Amino acid sequence: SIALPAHLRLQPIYWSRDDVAQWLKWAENEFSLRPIDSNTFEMNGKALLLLTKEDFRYRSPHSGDELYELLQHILAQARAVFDLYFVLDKSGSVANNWIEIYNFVQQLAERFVSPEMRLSFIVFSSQATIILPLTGDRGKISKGLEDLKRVSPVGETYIHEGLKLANEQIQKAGGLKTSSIIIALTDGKLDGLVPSYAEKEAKISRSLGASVYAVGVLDFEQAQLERIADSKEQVFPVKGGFQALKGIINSILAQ
Ligand SMILES: [Mg+2]
Ligand SMILES: [Mg+2]
Repeated sequence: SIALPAHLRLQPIYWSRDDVAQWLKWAENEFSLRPIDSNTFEMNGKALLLLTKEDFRYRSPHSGDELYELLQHILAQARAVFDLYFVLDKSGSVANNWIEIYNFVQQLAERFVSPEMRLSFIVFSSQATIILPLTGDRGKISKGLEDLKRVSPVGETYIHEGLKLANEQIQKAGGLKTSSIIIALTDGKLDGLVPSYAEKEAKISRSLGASVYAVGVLDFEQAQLERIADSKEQVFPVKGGFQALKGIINSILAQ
């Protein structure tokens, strides 16, 4: 699950011949492929995009099709370098404080909407729902915010179901050149065996290379959020949470 090198976080069209060779090495290790010569693709990225899938299969009978499809997924992420997932609590306990949550997500979304950022809105209570599938399209983001404002909080606090939806997206569309951060807004008041499920799911987030941040609403349980987020420093209240994250994002945006 090693991330793509920084040189290779750029669009393939800007890749150098050295980059293409480095890309082939990374894949060999990432996908346990039959090793190939560094001179299998003796060209730059622009040239690589002109090859057909047949050309990939001819140059690498054992890995060509897989390499071609790996490249298609990279091209699909386009300029995305940072995937941001909002896991929002919509349990009964926040029915009278949802606008605060919405405003928080709204401010961050309007702040960093750009070609390099893709957004996903997830809400959770007794069930979890994807309000906005991961997208950097500003129109879809604007519609997703409208849907988010219309949410009526009801139900229990099953945050592990919310974290899963993000993990799922990260597994399918969220690797390669994109860094994934998950922002979970909740009071962290869990019942029964939910605390274990939530920490287990959060560990799967970190195993996918995702950094988990916990923004606490209401009288939030500090201890619980510290076990969900990566660290105590990644757990901060809503007040001043906009300023905090703005920086974390801006720093990651530096690539
Ligand atoms: Mg709750
Ligand atoms: Mg609050």
